[PDB]
Amino acid sequence: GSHTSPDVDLGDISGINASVVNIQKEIDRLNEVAKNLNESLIDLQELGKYEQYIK
Amino acid sequence: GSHTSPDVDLGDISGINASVVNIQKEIDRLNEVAKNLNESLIDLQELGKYEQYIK
Amino acid sequence: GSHTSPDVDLGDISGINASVVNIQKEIDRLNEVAKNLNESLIDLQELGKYEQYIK
Repeated sequence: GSHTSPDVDLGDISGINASVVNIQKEIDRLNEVAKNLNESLIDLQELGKYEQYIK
Repeated sequence: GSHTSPDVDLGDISGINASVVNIQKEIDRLNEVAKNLNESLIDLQELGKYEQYIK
Repeated sequence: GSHTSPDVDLGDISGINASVVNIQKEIDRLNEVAKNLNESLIDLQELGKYEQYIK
């Protein structure tokens, strides 16, 4: 009875684990977002290719 | 005097909490970045709609 | 012999440190992704500027 230790909750004290996974899936949301964006950009790429063939 | 325990700093040993919030706000920075990007893409969408009406 | 404490591994219990750095470099991957996207958008910006000068 002297040197006692409290409850060491490593899985609770953190609480960021759920955040890590969330943030991960978040970027994936943007990664795909850029993909869709990139698509519209494929349009402009063609818009200035043949679409502008008229002169 | 035998089984002693050191200082268990759960809020210090981590040090990632500040990083989690930072990374979170970071994606938000990109999420909005895609939004602005998406805007320019709205342009190309119209560029090939009426803008190319000339033939 | 009474109040004993187990092995408190703060650097092991976490295991998210490697994830934090990974996610960080991940966004950077998108940040640059938006940059390249933004580029194609510079095109559409010009596509509707002089490219459409024809009427």
